[PDB]
Amino acid sequence: RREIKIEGDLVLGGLFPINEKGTGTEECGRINEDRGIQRLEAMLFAIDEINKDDYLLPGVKLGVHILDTCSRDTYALEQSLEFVRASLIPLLIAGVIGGSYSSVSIQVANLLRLFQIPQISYASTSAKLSDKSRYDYFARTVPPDFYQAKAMAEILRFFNWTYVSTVASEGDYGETGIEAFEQEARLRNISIATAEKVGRSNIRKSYDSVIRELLQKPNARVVVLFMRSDDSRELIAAASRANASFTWVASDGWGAQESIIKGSEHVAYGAITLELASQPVRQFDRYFQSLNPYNNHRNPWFRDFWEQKFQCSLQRVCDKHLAIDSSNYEQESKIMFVVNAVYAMAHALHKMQRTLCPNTTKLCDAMKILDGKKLYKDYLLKINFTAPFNPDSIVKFDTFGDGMGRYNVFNFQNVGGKYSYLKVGHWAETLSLDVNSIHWSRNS
Amino acid sequence: RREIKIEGDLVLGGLFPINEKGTGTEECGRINEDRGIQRLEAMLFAIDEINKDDYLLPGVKLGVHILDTCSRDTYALEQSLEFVRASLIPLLIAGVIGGSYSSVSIQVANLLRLFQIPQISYASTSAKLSDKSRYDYFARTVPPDFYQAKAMAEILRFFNWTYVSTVASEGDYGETGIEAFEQEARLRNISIATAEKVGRSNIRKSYDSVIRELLQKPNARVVVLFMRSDDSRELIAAASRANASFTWVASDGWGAQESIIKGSEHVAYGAITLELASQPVRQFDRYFQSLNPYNNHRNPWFRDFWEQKFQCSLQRVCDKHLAIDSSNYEQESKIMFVVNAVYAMAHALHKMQRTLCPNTTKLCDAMKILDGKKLYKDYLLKINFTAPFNPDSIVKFDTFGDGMGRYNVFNFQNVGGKYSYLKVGHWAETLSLDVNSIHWSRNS
Ligand SMILES: N[C@@H](CCC(=O)O)C(=O)O
Ligand SMILES: N[C@@H](CCC(=O)O)C(=O)O
Repeated sequence: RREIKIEGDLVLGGLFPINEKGTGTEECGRINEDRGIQRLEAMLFAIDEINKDDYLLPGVKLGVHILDTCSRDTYALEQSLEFVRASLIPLLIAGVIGGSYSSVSIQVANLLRLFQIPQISYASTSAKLSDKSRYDYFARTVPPDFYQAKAMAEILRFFNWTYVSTVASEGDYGETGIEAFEQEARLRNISIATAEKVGRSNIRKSYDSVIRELLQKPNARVVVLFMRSDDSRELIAAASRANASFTWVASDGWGAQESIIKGSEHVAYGAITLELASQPVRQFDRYFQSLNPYNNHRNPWFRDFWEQKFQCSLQRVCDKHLAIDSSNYEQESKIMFVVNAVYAMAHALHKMQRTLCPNTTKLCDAMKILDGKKLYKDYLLKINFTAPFNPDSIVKFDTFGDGMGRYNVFNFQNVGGKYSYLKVGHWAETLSLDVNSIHWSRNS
Repeated sequence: RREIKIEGDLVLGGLFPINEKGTGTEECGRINEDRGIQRLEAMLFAIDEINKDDYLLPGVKLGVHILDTCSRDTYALEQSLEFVRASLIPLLIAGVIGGSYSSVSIQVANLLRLFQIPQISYASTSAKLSDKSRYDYFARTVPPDFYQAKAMAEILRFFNWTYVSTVASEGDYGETGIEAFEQEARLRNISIATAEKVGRSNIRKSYDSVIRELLQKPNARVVVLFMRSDDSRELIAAASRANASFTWVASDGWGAQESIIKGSEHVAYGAITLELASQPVRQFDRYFQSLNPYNNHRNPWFRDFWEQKFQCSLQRVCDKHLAIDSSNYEQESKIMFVVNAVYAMAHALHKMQRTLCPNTTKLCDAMKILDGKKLYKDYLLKINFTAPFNPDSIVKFDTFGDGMGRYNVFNFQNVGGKYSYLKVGHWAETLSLDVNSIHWSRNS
């Protein structure tokens, strides 16, 4: 068990899938390098920047309480109890940043609403979370999957992919995502050959059995995926084992992640993926690349990350001059949303501070007893330009506390020796794509 | 807001859907007469009987803390906080009886496992709840829907109903129930014409739109339903509005309930339903029929129940001689499971009492600090003959804390002037049915 507790005048809770789900029985597995560690560090980086900002919360130091979810909603609920213990060692929590997986964000939201704690997700896209009658303290820097499903149905309609197979991860992301896709597909006269579900529970079929079901309909060469990152790897690995070749059309769960395709680049060649439209935070790259196990002792998972990333041991022995750089690192696509989520919470607290304490820069008596209801409704639904790092760059929430439906379309290609994801299109309300730039496995 | 707090040496928590979900926005609606009030009263009756029993917990008085779930998992979580407050006015809770809907039992279980509180459901049939790695403190007097789905697929296979439509309630009961059915159907060469989902969330279609989808496949005259009681009424009402005629094959969600069919008996004629194999508790009938608003003041919802049931007001004025009797009352099918769940908890506590306090009948020092882990694992998985009321009548749990897969098959018929559900078959591991006794709408 591990955590990050940095004391401050106001403390922000944080939830990241630092570790994957453990195999068989174990709660926690391997370190999730890109969607775990990087995202965690993007929150720490944003907190550091805000604490250096003389225009945003001067006189109010932001502390943190960051916990691992181990990519499980059950594990995340146990961890989330620590954020509410001080309302029932435990510190008071102003707001919560996370989680990543929609199921954990849902579980956490069910608990947090009972303590009027505002919650901002930087990656949870389930349309379920747009229900304000149920998730009254929830907001997100990301859009609902109502739009991603539409974007995917429009891609198939554009290429006349009228007879397709679907595979979905069981849970809050995959099931509602594919249900939304199936409605949009039907409105566009797109038929579904087979609809498979994957996941761990006793009711699911094997990944090899799912691949066998996909090959049983050779007519459907395009497979639409609304799946989790961990489930996506298992499916590809299964496709690779039986040398199954399909044109994968995948949601943000896969996105532009190299971890899903490393080792099985052949079986995933020509894949079309979506990811939320984002731009890299250049200052984060500088910050992340400067981290090493000798200077980073506030992150208790950093040593495990380092040993996994570089295939090492401390006390092959880890070389002292090992460094995170452009040769072994790429900024995770949703980092922009993590920084924006921390900044959204900061801007809402600054505005409440300037309203309730006009006489000081400090946490006045009128603000010591924080009103989560008012913080959420009267402040958090605000407006700001993307955090002192950016060249619609405004951070805001709609009536439902959601971000804007903007996606980038990617194609898994070879470029020039190196396998990568090339941006080949965009979706904002309509689909735009550069068809000539796409490589489909073998030509077409 | 209302509750039942009866102080005792050991207190049992209780969760019942006393009220339906409220329309539009309101949390609570009409009183749920049969699956709400009757079930609540069956727990109170069992507690009264145990407190009169000189062989089961003599010297240990059983108190209660019974709350309304308003047929919502969100509402049930808020109410369940009251059971754990005394571990964080609030009383200590030995075990929890409920809930009814699988989604509420799931939400409650997520919370209770964190406080090592044993939970026994008398009606939650979701196969999800058999996962002991996730629901480690959960047991139930009822079986998982792995069996009901099989029982339903075997009924269709028996009648050569090879091209059917399905309708499922969104949520933990309907979705996994129909997913299990779809696997069993496929193993029996049964094809699914259309698969509709119903429910309240923003993603679901109208009940009228679902009926329109069913009529669009006239070939599929048999419609399989894995749906909640409240959703079942809405679907029938919709079928009745457009005079849609189908052969309904429904899960226990519909069961042998008259409330689902009252007013729309014509559209549901010839329906085949399943319900868990049970026998009425004769002593409960005596107890329930003796209740009136002048003697029942421990139940704060009884006055609302009385006014709804009899179309009354207190201070048409309610006639003082109004009585619950065989002319206006029938024992709810799952009452046996409520009494057994209370008795299961009592027998586990008695056995722990006799093990830790052999010297007394009282709650000794070695038992004042209750160990929920040991209570669940070492005692609750026990053996007893159905509570001093019965003519396999044993109350026990399998390795997964589940009851036995035994179902009764019913047919909605006219009998002789009166519309009712006639038992026409049974499923225990194989299907047995009396085909000649079945009335299908118009002859066949
Ligand atoms: N959008 C995903 C999570 C995104 C991510 O981890 O990159 C979900 O709804 O679970
Ligand atoms: N078996 C149903 C509830 C049973 C009932 O209320 O009669 C469920 O899984 O939700």
